[PDB]
Amino acid sequence: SHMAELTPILPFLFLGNEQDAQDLDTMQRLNIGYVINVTTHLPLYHYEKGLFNYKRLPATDSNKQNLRQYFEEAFEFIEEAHQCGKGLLIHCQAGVSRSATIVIAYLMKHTRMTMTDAYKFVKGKRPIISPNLNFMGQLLEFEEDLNNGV
Ligand SMILES: CCCc1scc2c1-c1nc(SCC(=O)C(C)(C)C)ncc1CC2
Repeated sequence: SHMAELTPILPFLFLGNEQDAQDLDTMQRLNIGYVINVTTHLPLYHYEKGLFNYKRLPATDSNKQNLRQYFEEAFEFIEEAHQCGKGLLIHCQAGVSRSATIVIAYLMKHTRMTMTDAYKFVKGKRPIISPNLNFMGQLLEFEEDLNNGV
């Protein structure tokens, strides 16, 4: 059986892959009440139990997928979890390329880290991250917009 690793990037912000997202017991142990599913094809796990608030960012792992368009919507959901003292899990698939992009963007905007420091911070807690040059380029443009206040 799979040992579910729900990585706490921040005490209320967790990152995982598709198999980590299927462990209901771990999610309730960690006081998680919000889930962001960054895939088009995965089910919203545990949906039928009425335990969590869900948000789907229907993105693919392609070199042309636009994730920047979903940043603000994801940040608003994370902020709602933060304000009510609940944890939020963001997940995609094995290499966590999609979900780690949104986590890093949140750290850049709301923790005021640089892109590099945010990546290193996430990488230290979640060692296995599949690179995506397209998403990396979007984070670099996101950093410049933040540094310019746009
Ligand atoms: C976000 C900046 C990534 C940077 S800045 C300098 C390096 C890297 C880096 N990142 C990765 S994985 C991270 C991603 O690509 C996302 C999360 C977008 C999916 N693999 C290898 C390297 C080599 C060195």
